[PDB]
Amino acid sequence: EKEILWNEAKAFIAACYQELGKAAEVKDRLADIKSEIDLTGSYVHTKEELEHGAKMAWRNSNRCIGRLFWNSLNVIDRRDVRTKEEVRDALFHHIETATNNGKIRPTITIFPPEEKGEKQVEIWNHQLIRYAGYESDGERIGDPASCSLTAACEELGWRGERTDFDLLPLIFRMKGDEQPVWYELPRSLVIEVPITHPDIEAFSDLELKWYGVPIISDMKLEVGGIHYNAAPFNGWYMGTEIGARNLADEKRYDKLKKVASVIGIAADYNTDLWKDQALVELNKAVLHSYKKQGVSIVDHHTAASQFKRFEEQAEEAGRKLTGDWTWLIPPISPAATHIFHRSYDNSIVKPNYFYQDKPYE
Amino acid sequence: EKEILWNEAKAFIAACYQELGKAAEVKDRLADIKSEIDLTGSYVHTKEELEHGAKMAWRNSNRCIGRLFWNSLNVIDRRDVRTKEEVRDALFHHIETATNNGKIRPTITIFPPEEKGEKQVEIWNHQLIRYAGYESDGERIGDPASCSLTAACEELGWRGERTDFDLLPLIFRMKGDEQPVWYELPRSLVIEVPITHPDIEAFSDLELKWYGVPIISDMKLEVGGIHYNAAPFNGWYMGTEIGARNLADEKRYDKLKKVASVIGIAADYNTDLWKDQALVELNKAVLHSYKKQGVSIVDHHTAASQFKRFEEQAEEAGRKLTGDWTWLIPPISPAATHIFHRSYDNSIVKPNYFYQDKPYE
Ligand code: HEM
Ligand code: HEM
Ligand SMILES: N/C(=N/c1cccc(CO[C@@H]2CCNC2)c1)c1cccs1
Ligand SMILES: N/C(=N/c1cccc(CO[C@@H]2CCNC2)c1)c1cccs1
Ligand SMILES: C[C@H](O)[C@H](O)[C@H]1CNc2nc(N)[nH]c(=O)c2N1
Ligand SMILES: C[C@H](O)[C@H](O)[C@H]1CNc2nc(N)[nH]c(=O)c2N1
Ligand SMILES: [Cl-]
Ligand SMILES: [Cl-]
Repeated sequence: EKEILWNEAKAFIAACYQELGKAAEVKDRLADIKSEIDLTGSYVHTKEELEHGAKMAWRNSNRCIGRLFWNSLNVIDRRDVRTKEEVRDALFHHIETATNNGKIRPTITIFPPEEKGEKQVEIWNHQLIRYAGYESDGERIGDPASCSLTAACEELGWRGERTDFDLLPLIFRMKGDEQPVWYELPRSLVIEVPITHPDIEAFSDLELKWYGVPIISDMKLEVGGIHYNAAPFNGWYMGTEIGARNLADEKRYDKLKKVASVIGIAADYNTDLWKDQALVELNKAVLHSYKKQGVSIVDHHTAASQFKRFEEQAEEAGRKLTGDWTWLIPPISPAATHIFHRSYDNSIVKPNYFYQDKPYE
Repeated sequence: EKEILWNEAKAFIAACYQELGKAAEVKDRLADIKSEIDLTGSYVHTKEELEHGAKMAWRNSNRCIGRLFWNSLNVIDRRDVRTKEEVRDALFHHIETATNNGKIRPTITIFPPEEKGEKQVEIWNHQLIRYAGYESDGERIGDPASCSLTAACEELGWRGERTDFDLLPLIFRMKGDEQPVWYELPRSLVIEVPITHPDIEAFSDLELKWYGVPIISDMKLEVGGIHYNAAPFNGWYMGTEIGARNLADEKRYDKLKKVASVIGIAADYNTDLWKDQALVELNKAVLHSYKKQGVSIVDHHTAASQFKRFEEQAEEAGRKLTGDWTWLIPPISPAATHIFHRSYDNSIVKPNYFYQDKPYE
């Protein structure tokens, strides 16, 4: 067990210190770690290792198109938290600093790691900011992707107003406790963007909106054998995530038919390509709405260009590039991006972010 | 060598006869084949085996979304040809019968197979009907994908008029001959569709058009160890092939900027999603134009629905399904199809159609 930890530690420190220009400080740091592992059963990252490890992990995320700015990640070290009030305020602070009045800072807050595979902090939220979902005999409300977590929260004394956009509470469980606590979100901390169209005034009749900052809070950060199961991170949205998936998928908000209505086209014939046309106008609306409000967002064409630069930067730096083609291509006009026309190695490189099992369900 | 042939033969005949309800006739047919191989070094398919083998090959084509109608394939047995006039007239006939006045019949014409890996007939065309491409100091004309074949044809005494839509000649080489012959296509045999838009009259200013029937003529059909290197096949187009790739790719006709102009939108900002909007209108134009002229075509939504039925038909029949996710998803709105949201096994099953090296280049 402390063998696999030692092995990953050797690989990580060598690479991390190499990139940081600290290649000479390796042996003595690896020395201390080997002792610390022998005596304690684990080791503790320096602030520098942790910060860079979180950046390397983003860089190795095969499914991420926004990796160009991996080195500008804002890393918050909250390994000091011991109380649920401390966790809550850390999460509250993350939302505030990442939002930054709309000029979103890509940020990660890092909580204490697993000890013996035992979690210190266990976050139930998929994202820190997400809408509830309800299904009750034919009546479908909100975000269906949140149906299971919502039912779980309502098992704990929470109650949603049952709008299509109920903000889910923060819900996490501390080590020792049998149940998670939940805290309602302060509305003043959550930026939302109402969806309007630049040309079509009737688009507002849909009363669509989305939240400003996507903060993934259910993935495990792995850095040199250390498992930070609780390390919520954020960037800004690519418009397609909202307009082509969240609001378009039949198993999500399923709004394409209503979009077709308000833009004045029939939704009767496949050969009219009404879904395609609705997707374009909806995605135009999303980008326009975020930019009009001053909330950071990127379109899929610009993002692909940035990713091309990331590919170029990688080869120039002598690093192997890895990627998941199936996730890197945007869900609209993917053949209009260079991504579609080349292949990527889907090998896993650590440090990285990983899926982990949900405590609920 | 006759070991691998015998092995593939055993696997094929057993499966083919099983599907045909002729499972009892297997041993005696396998008997004759084993003798025929021993004495001759190869074996000859019955008409029934060949017809069904060609259908099974289509069914096993992982990259094909149109596989629902695999069993309705029109198979033409031209293993009898010996002369280049016979080949030419066979190819001429294929075009005519497949076109069928616009009501396209999915058809394959099968020529004599390789003997000792030696080709009887060697087709140079990618498709029987395709446009030439020219590149001469900054001057780019026609289809760039045809640049190498065009130069090759012009090395043989052919000369194109250098329009953007020069019909390439049929070009193939007979066994024994050192050079291929080429035959100009009779215009009366080639249906073309001028591209118009249902709502936007200015779209005709682009003077776009495409050919009616895509007839792939450079792939090898493999059936039970027998290599039919020359077996051109056709179906009808999925609109996206023309509107989202052939006319949209920068390395093809690259028409999106001009489409944006004629539909009256700016092509200046990525966030306007002008490429996405142009793709939709161009693809609407393509579908409308084919249907208006009475030439068979399918949109990507309908095609995906048909493919879903193919998936259902396959499981119901107890057959494993194989597919290439990266090719099955349409290049526009793929997330609007069920294909995007499931995975496919990309295993190779024979019989099948395979790539083979180009004689030119
Ligand atoms: C800066 C702006 C960013 C943009 C525009 C961006 C874009 C994207 C997009 C569009 C996806 C696909 C998500 C989906 O389809 O559900 C993605 C996946 C991902 N991104 Fe990023 N990203 C950004 C920043 C970050 C940051 C800061 C991290 C973490 C340090 C990160 C790590 C990931 C990971 C781990 C995934 C895959 C999640 C999964 O497998 O489900 N990205 N990114
Ligand atoms: C009936 C109408 C048909 C439709 C709508 C259809 C649709 C498609 C499409 C859209 C592709 C992708 C082509 C590309 O992206 O370049 C494809 C690939 C393919 N189709 Fe079909 N197809 C049809 C009939 C057939 C037939 C009759 C055959 C042969 C018996 C066939 C075998 C294949 C093969 C082998 C490929 C892959 C070619 C490659 O790997 O480059 N299909 N099909
Ligand atoms: N733009 C983003 N979009 C996403 C990035 C990663 C994941 C997700 C949502 O998670 C997937 C949705 C369904 N399965 C996992 C969204 C980011 C969130 C945090 C940093 S970038
Ligand atoms: N619809 C079609 N489209 C295609 C199907 C298969 C292949 C192609 C074109 O070949 C690819 C284009 C570039 N590489 C190979 C087009 C068909 C042609 C013949 C039967 S169906
Ligand atoms: C690299 C990638 O495999 C390549 O660009 C593929 C992607 N999927 C495709 N799918 C289809 N139908 N046709 C294509 O030409 C391609 N190109
Ligand atoms: C089956 C397939 O892998 C799945 O639907 C994937 C495809 N590519 C994707 N790409 C992104 N960015 N996001 C997704 O949710 C998916 N879904
Ligand atoms: Cl999201
Ligand atoms: Cl084509």
